Amino acid sequence: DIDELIQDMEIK
Amino acid sequence: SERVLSYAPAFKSFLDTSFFQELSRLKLDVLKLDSTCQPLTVNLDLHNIPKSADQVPLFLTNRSFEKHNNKRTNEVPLQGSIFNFNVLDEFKNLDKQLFLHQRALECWEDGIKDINKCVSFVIISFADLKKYRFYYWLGVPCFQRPSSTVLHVRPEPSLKGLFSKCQKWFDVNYSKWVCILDADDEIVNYDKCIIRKTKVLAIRDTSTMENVPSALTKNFLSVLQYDVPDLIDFKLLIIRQNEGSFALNATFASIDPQSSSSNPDMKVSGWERNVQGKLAPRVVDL
Repeated sequence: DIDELIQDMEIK
Repeated sequence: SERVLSYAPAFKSFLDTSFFQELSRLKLDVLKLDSTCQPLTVNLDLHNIPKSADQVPLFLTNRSFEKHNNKRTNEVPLQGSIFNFNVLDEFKNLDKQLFLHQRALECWEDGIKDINKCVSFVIISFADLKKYRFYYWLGVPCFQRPSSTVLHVRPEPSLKGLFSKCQKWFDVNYSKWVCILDADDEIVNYDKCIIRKTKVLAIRDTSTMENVPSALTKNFLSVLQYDVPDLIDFKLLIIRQNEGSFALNATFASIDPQSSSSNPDMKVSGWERNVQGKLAPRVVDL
């Protein structure tokens, strides 16, 4: 689930 | 012709396999803890930046964890730290803005005692030793204090002559990020009583982007403005060890300033963008 984790950690 | 100055990312990370190997050793040492924070040092080479890169690389290895006297001539030591989480959920849920903000506040506190110490970096990480996958995120706290301060700039050709003198001054003075002109037009260490009068500042720049200085410039300008609160117009030299140094006629300006004699706030940025150009962690498989 690498792609899912990275998406959840994206900030603004 | 008068522009609001914008900036380029200060560094790009490259963590060598040996860095993650050393991190693995570290984590196994503190397996029973929620997390640990350890000091790092990197020696920046501003003379050998790839022609295709946009800024100085941060090349991290097992040796970054150690107190090696391995610096080569002209290299600039940069201190930082790694904050390693033993649980992936904690890494994920860490409030990244608050965290980088606190790193900025430390740079600020260092910077007001010595302008040359207001720069650092941090790596947050999670090491999955089961899958041998390493998640990390480099942050370089770049701050504007007060958050309202911006800079108006326009090109200044006339100062092209000073560039090679600064280049050499910086080479020799490897621990310094800033220098200024004195009354005799010689380069000297930053001193607030002198720049107040001469109003010429040079910064060791880590970006190679044409006419766009590194975001670390904000750190130095913030300390400058704290030291000389009524400074308005001044000259800013952006010094690079290639042919791309440039000079600016600069003016401090403000957007939505806070009431005078309030505790000035700060605006902080500096998380590194990932493989997709997003503000998100990088991942490496060993």
